[PDB]
Amino acid sequence: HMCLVCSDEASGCHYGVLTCGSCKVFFKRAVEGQHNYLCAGRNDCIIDKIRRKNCPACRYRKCLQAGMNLE
Amino acid sequence: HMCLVCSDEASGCHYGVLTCGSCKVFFKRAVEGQHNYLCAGRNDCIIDKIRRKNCPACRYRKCLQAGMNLEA
DNA sequence: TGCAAATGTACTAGCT
DNA sequence: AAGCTAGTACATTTGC
Ligand SMILES: [Zn+2]
Ligand SMILES: [Zn+2]
Ligand SMILES: [Zn+2]
Ligand SMILES: [Zn+2]
Repeated sequence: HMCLVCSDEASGCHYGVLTCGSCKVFFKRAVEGQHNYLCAGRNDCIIDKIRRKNCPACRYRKCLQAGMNLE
Repeated sequence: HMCLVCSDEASGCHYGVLTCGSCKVFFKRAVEGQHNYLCAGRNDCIIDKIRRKNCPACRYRKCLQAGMNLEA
C-alpha cells in the first residue's frame, strides 16, 4: 500500500523497498549523479506526498534509511 | 549588492526591498497567485541562493519579514 | 514520450 | 541623456 519514503500510494518494490513512483525516479537520479543536496531546516524535514519536493537532502536520507540500493 | 531574501546578487529595490530578480517575480506571484506552499520543517528555514527553492513558504515569509509590499 | 506548474532570466514600458 | 523599477514574455526547471 504505502511508500516507505514519503507515504504516498506505493507502486511496487523499487530498489529493494516498497516505494511510490516518484521516490523510485528520485532515488535513481540521486544515486546516479550528484546528490549534494542541502537541507534548509534541521535535517529532519517531514517527507510526505506534498512536502517531499521541499528537501531532496532529507528525502535521499530517508531513501537510504529505508534501505534503497542497487540490488 | 545583496538580495535581503536569498543573498543572490540584488537586481534593484523591488517592492520596497533590495532583492534579486527571482525574488521580485516570486513575491508578486506569491501574493497574487494561488499556491499550496507548506513548510516541511518549523516555519524557520534558511533561505539562500540554493535553498530558496526548497521552501517557498519560508521564502514568502522572509519576503514579508524584509518588508516587501506591492505598494509605496 | 507528453503536459502543466514552478521558477528564473531578460527584456520593455514608463517615470523622473 | 541618465538612472530607476514594475511589468511581462520567454526560457528553464521540475514534476508528474
Ligand atoms: Zn514516495
Ligand atoms: Zn531537510
Ligand atoms: Zn533573492
Ligand atoms: Zn520552511
